[PDB]
Amino acid sequence: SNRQEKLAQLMRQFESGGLYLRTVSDHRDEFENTFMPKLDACLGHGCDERYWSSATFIQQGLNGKVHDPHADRTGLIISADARLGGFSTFDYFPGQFPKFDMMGAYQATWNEDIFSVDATAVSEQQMDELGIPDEYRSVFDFDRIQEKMAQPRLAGREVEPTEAKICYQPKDVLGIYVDVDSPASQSKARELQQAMREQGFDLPFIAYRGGAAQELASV
Amino acid sequence: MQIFVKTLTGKTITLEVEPSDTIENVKAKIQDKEGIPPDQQRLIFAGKQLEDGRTLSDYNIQKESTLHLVLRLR
Repeated sequence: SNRQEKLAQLMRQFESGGLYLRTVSDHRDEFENTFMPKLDACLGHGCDERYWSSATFIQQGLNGKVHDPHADRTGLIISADARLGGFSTFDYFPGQFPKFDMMGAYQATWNEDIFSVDATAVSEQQMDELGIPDEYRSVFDFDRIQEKMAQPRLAGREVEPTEAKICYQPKDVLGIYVDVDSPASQSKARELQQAMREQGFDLPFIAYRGGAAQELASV
Repeated sequence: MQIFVKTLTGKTITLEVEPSDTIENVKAKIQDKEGIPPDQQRLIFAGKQLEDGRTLSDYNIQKESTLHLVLRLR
């Protein structure tokens, strides 16, 4: 798809069921050591699920923050069709994702039996007998992400960065994240967008903030 | 190597340790800084409670990992 087609697909997903936003500390590391190996596989014997990455769920009307401690990252806007490994509101091989937040759950219930189980390998039955509240559980499909985030979205309440483990493929990359308050973010995004276009993936710049997304000309 | 320990009041403790250290030795080291006997300690990592008798390597606990200290009775 061309740039306009990606932009349209991005906004369509953002305005309906949402999608993912992955900030990156090192755009060259992400391009050279994650995107390019994914692409080589896709154009070779086929795409594979070698590389898993952290990203935040974004969606129109959901005032969600992204992970950027120094307000200086660029990043990738990634399709909701990316393969999902696990999602939580609190914050790699599939199977490593915790079913629930042990320390969070303990500080909610003060049920010391929480410490008798392994939170990466506990049955939904066990978790019910333990009394683990739903806000401390992870979810593992996209519809459950939407449901988990529906109450803050409809409330218009600000929330912290959420974490999905995803495995994106090159076709899933729909946009380049730009922090409009950061010179560094815009400098890095510029370079990253140029490198991806040169590979055949021409992406729009996207200002995301506070449940709203906007296309940018150049940064 | 250096690992960290967080309390349920938010305190961060630092610990010099080696991967062959048993969980017993890690707790002895917390005892020296916090005065908590090891039998009153739970150490949590990656959603699991660590077992005395096993080591840091048995849990693949690597440098700069953060543990979570919870007090218990015995």
